[PDB]
Amino acid sequence: ADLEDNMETLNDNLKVIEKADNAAQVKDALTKMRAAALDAQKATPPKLEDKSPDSPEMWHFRHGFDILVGQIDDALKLANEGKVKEAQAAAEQLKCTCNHCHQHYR
Amino acid sequence: ADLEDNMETLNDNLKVIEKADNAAQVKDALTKMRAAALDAQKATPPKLEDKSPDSPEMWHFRHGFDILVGQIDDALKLANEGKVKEAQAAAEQLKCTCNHCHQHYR
Ligand code: HEC
Ligand code: HEC
Ligand SMILES: [Zn+2]
Ligand SMILES: [Zn+2]
Ligand SMILES: [Zn+2]
Ligand SMILES: [Zn+2]
Ligand SMILES: [Zn+2]
Repeated sequence: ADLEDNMETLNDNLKVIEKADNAAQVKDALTKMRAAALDAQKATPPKLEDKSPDSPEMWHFRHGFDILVGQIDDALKLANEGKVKEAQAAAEQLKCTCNHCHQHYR
Repeated sequence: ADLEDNMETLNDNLKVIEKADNAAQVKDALTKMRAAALDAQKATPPKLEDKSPDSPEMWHFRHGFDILVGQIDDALKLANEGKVKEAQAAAEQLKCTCNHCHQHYR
C-alpha cells in the first residue's frame, strides 16, 4: 500500500484500540498497525528532497518506524497477557512518536 | 551543567511559559531552554552503553536536541513578534519531542 493508506491504517486502528472492549480487538488492531508501520518504512517523506537510503535523514525516517514497531510490540505483549486497559494506555504512548515524525518531516 | 540540571532547566522553564503573562517572560524562558538543550546535547544517555560519538544512536541523541532547538526557535519567533498565546502553544508542541527522546533512551 502507499504511504497515505498506511498512515490511515495507523490512524484508524489507534482509534479502534481506544474504543475497544476486549484483548482480541486490541490485539487485532495492533497487529494491523505493525504491518502498516513496516510497510510505511519503505516509503520516503514527500517533502524530503534527497531520497537516498544512505542519507542521515532517510536513516532517521526508517529508524522512527523501528521505534514505533517496538512500542507496538510492547503494547502487544500486554494485549496477549489480556491486560486490556494497560495495552490501551501503551497505545496512547504511541501518539508522541507519530506527532514527532510528523512535525519533523511534514 | 550536568544532564540532570539541564533537564530540570528545560522542565521548569516549560512550566514558566505555560503560566506566563507577557512576551518577555516567554522569551526569557525559551532563551534559557535553548541554552540548556545545546548544553545537554554534549552529554550521553546514562543507559546507553556505547558512548562513541560516531555511533548511530549518539548521532540520533544529538539530532534530537537539534530538533528541539529548532522548535524552540519557532516559538521564539512568535514571542519576539509579541504573539504570547501562539508562542505558548508552540511550547506545548515541544512536549512530544521531550517524551519521545525519554521513551527511547531512558
Ligand atoms: C502513529 C501511530 C502514527 C499515526 C496515527 C499516523 N502516523 Fe504518519 N506520516 C508520516 C509522513 C511522512 C506523513 C506525510 C504523508 C504525506 O504527506 O503524504 C504522514 C502522514 C500521516 C497522516 C495524514 C494522512 C493524510 O491524509 O495526509 C496521518 C493521519 C498519519 N500520518 C497517522 C510519517 C510517519 C512516521 C515516520 C517515522 C511515523 C512513526 C508516523 N508517521 C506515525 C503515525
Ligand atoms: C523537552 C522540553 C524536555 C523536557 C521538559 C525534559 N527533557 Fe529530558 N532527558 C533525556 C535523558 C537521556 C534523560 C535521562 C537523564 C538521566 O537518567 O540522568 C532525561 C531526563 C529528563 C528529566 C528527569 C530528570 C530526573 O530527575 O531524573 C526531566 C524532568 C526532563 N528530562 C525534562 C534526554 C532528552 C532529550 C534528547 C534528545 C530531549 C530532547 C529531552 N530530554 C527533552 C526534554
Ligand atoms: Zn488521509
Ligand atoms: Zn531527522
Ligand atoms: Zn530531576
Ligand atoms: Zn535512536
Ligand atoms: Zn528521532
